Order: sequence, then C-alpha cells, then structure tokens
Amino acid sequence: MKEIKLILTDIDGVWTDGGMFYDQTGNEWKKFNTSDSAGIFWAHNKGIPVGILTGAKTEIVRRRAEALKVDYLFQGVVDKLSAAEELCNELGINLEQVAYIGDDLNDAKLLKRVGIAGVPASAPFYIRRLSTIFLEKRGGEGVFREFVEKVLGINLEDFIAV
Amino acid sequence: MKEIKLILTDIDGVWTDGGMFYDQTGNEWKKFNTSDSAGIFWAHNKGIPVGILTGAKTEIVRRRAEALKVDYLFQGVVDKLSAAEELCNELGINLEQVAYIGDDLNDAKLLKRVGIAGVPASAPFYIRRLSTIFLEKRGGEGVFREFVEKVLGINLEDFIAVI
Amino acid sequence: KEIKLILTDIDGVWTDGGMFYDQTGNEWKKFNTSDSAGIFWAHNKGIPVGILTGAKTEIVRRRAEALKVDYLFQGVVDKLSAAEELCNELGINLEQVAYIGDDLNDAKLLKRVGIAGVPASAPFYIRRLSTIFLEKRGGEGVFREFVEKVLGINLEDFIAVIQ
Amino acid sequence: KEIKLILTDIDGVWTDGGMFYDQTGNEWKKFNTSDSAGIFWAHNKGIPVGILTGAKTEIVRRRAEALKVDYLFQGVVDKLSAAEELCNELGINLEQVAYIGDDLNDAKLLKRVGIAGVPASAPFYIRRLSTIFLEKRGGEGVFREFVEKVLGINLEDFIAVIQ
Ligand SMILES: [Mg+2]
Ligand SMILES: [Mg+2]
Ligand SMILES: [Mg+2]
Ligand SMILES: [Mg+2]
Repeated sequence: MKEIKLILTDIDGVWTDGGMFYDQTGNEWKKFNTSDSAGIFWAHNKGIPVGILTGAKTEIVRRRAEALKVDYLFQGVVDKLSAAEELCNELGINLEQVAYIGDDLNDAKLLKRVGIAGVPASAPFYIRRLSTIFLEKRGGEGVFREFVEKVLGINLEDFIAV
Repeated sequence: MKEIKLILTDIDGVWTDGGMFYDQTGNEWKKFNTSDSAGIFWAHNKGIPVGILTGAKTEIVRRRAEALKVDYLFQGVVDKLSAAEELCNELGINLEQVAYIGDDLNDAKLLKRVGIAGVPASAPFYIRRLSTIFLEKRGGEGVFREFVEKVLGINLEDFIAVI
Repeated sequence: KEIKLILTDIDGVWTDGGMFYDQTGNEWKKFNTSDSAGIFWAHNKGIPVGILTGAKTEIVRRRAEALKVDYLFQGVVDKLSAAEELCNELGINLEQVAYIGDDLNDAKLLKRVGIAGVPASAPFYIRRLSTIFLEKRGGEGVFREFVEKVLGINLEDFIAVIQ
Repeated sequence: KEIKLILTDIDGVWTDGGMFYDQTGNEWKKFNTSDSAGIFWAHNKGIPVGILTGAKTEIVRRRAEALKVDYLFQGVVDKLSAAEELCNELGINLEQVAYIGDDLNDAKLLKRVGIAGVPASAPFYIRRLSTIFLEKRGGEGVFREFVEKVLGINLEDFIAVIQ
C-alpha cells in the first residue's frame, strides 16, 4: 500500500449521487452523506490533509468543507489536473503521493496520473475503468469514506483506537 | 445505430426520477443529475442538436436548460408529436432521423414515430415496451446520458480523443 | 370487482414516507409524476378519487389542486369513519371502494374496503392487509399501479387514451 | 431484557444520513413517517424516548416536538456522558436502556446499553456492535424496526390497538 501524503476529491457524483436540485427561482440544493465526514477524520488521524477540487463555485461546498475542517478547497477549477499540480507543488509532494477520487470526464486526466485513483460504482464505464482500487459504493452512498478507509488501510484496531 | 440528426428529450421521468418537490409556500423543485450534462457534450461533440419537450412550464426547466446549453426548449407542449414535427420542418429534417426519450402517456405517439425511441427502466410498462433500444438506467440516474451514448455509439476511442 | 370510488393515503403511498423539514418551519414532500396518471385512469372511467390523510399541509392542498382530485380530507385520525361518511353521501358502500394506505391509521379502513392495496415498502402487519399484490414501494408509482389493477387497465385501454 | 428508556441518534438512523444544503448552506433533513410508529409503540408500552445528537438544529427540535419525544439533547459532545447524565437523573442504569446509532461517536454508547441496534446501512465496524439484527437502512424506518423488536411487538399487540 502506497505512501499517501494528500487526499483529493471531486464533489458531485462522489460526495453526492450527482443530484442537483433546482427550484422555481433557480436556487440550488445538494445532498451530502454524513458518513463521508469520517473520511476527513481518518485522514487527519493519520496526519494527512484533504483537498477538494470542484468546477463549480458554491457556498454549499464552501460551507460543507468548512463544517468538516477540509484543509484545501479549490472552486471554479477549469483544469483539475492543473489544480492538483499547483497544490502538490505548494505542499512539496508529487502526484504519485496523491489519492484522488472523481467520477466524470473532467476527472480523467488527474485520475490517470495520481498514486491511487478511486471512482464510485455509479460512474460512467470509461471513467470507472481508470480506478486503481475497487470501490463498491455509489456516489453519495459514503464512497469518499470507503475510499479513504481503503487507501489508509483502516482496520478493526484503527476503529477501536479512536 | 441508424442515422440521427436530432435528439429530443422529455424531462420528468427521464432527467429526473419523476420526483416533484412541493413545499408549504408554493415553491417547487426538480432533482437533476450532473451525469446527464455529458449527454449534451457528446451530442454536440457529434454535431447533433438537442431539444427539450415538456408538457409543464417551469422556470426550473428553463434555467437547467440554459445551464446545459440545450439548443431548443419547448414548454407548455400539449402535443409533443406536433412539436417534434414542426421543429423537424424548421430544421429540414425527418422524424425517422430523430432520437426521442420519454417515459409516460403524452410521450407515446412521438415514441412510435421517431427513428430511435428510448424509455427509462423505471417507466410504466405500456411505455417501456415502446423503447426501440434497451435502456438499463432509470430516470434521474443518468439515463439521458446512456441514451445519447448508445444512440451515437460513443466508444472508448471517442473517450481517449477528448482527454 | 366493481369500483365506484378510489381513496388513498399520501405519505408512504404517493411518497416514500419522506418528510423534509428545514430550520424555519417549512416542509417538503416529493410526489411522483407517474402517479398523476392514476387520477387520469380513474376520471377516464367516471370514477372520483379522494385523499384521506392524517397530516394537514398546504403541500397536499396544492398537489391535490394541481391534480384535480375530487375529494380531500386532511387531519383525519379516523379514516374508516371519514370514508363511510363520504360513501353515504355518494350512495355507495365500502365494498365498492378501493383504498391504498401504508400505516396503522389505515388498518381499519383497509380491512373493510372492496379492494385494499398496500405498497411493498410497508410494515408487515399492514402489508398483509392488502387484498391485491402490489410490486411498487411508496413513491415509485404505486398509486398508479393500484389504480391500473383495480380498474383493469389493460393494453387495450392504453391504446385508447393515446389515440 | 427489560427496557426503561429508548435512546436514538438522528442522522443515519431517522435519516439515510443525507444532509441537504441549500444555495446559502441552510440545512434540510429527510425523516420517514414510518418511524413515528416507533414513538407510538414506545408510549403504548409506557416507555419514554430520548434523542441524542452532536448537531444542533431547529430541524430536529421541530420533529421531536411533532412526535412527542420525551427527551432531547442537542449539541452533545459525548453521547455516552449525556446518556449517563440522563440515566443518573432518571435513576436508571445503561443496562436498562436500548440505543440505536450508526457512526463512530455512537460506538462507546452502543457498547454500554442493554440493547444496541445499528441500521443495515452502517459502516461494518459499527454494525458489528449491534446486538439484534436490523434489516432496514437509515431513513427506511429502522428506528421503528428497532423499537418493535426491542418491545417484542407481536401481531397480538397490533390487533389490540386497531379495535
Ligand atoms: Mg463529479
Ligand atoms: Mg415525463
Ligand atoms: Mg401513510
Ligand atoms: Mg448518526
């Protein structure tokens, strides 16, 4: 199991089922899973920072990232690979030391280049097949939590200890 | 796949799971799936315009349509076949060259007329049986994206080409 | 058997039991658009539909209006009495009523109607009261399913309304 | 095992763990109407119900009020000590308590109560802490399932209440 010094994640399709609610005025909702917050916990327990890369720019994600003590947030990302480089360079780590989870076309380049790639079970096939680990969960089912636990090797003794 | 020059689509039951959210104050919601934006991508990638027909008329659909850069939007449509037939005429295209995806009663006449008919796995049986291709996904699960990829025969080459 | 009136519960039938609350006193319910056909099948035959619910919301008032439901009763704790009172006013007995419900406040009425329906999602003790098999769960079009079975809605009936 | 108090977590038990955030980040939760019957069975058997939660929302307060929950502790930093604190005030032991929760911060309490439940949706490490089998996931009416098993609710009990 590789050495991971950064954990990065997409939001829609990973922390959610891809759901995007719109009301008659064009306001938007998203639905996260409380199970995913434990992903942050295990990460921080092992001394690893967590970053979010998203193409959108919403208070929804800013707040949720704030709720969960996420270390790095990049919104309005036009090129997720560029986003991860920048952050890696700033952290002084290489892409090989990154575990990233994404679910769609704009996640492909970065997924083909990270140390560990995860893709939820809900995702398109040609993205799915880029996953270097088996994830059973679908987007919004707690797959970010599943991703982190597997990447970090969280066992029973890990659970007991906390 | 037969040759398609226009992809048409219903909303409720296709882009959503049929869900209609009502609150106490007169507001309404729909739940879309980001997954389906890639159906628009692929269509435009293959030079194919996308049109939306819906019986209802909500700002909910108008805004979503603009976000996804949909080419044609027709709301308040009571006769969807009549709507499809007029848009075909303006485009100078035939109905056999149209791919339509729908899920309910008011979609049935048009489904029987297009070149490729798609119906989500969640649709009532009397409509599902009209699909001329097999669709595994349910409404709101990315069935629109699945419809577009199949109808256009999007493959791994098309994927390697964009990344 | 000959049905003259369709009655129905809301939460757990027209929805999956989901009750969305925010922080300000507002609420959601998520209905399914394919259920609106259930009303259509009923009205196409000249049969009214009524709603019996123990909650009282502007949500259901709005949805019932949009759907042109004939009878709406809210804040009902005694559904069996409320149904009989309507039946008396209609000149029918309960043996001519089809009722679909999902919980304890529905138990008495289900044991007494001509045809009782209970969604696949329902608690076992209520599910066993159903006199017809229903495959769908709350919020998945189980009301439409119920209406179609109760009214013997066949492929033949389907071709007719899409003429 | 005789139970004098039932305690429950919210998110992941009364919900599928979904945390809805609106455009400005305000929260909604989806409850299931089926779970209220868990309150009803508790009170039928003369057992008070308590809610423990780390979050503090008006969402939970309104629902608790609506369901006539006996005890409500919010902003709880350690669920076990809050539970200890209430049991001390009521003069009961954790052994006389049944608790259902679903994540890490429930683990310590789950190991202390007389009957522990954990929903089928929960993380493996927490699920194994459950002392009775629960088939339902969070949001599916698993609080109700939990109470009916704990209290040994039989068809006899059901028949008794619908007379
Ligand atoms: Mg995504
Ligand atoms: Mg539709
Ligand atoms: Mg109900
Ligand atoms: Mg919880």
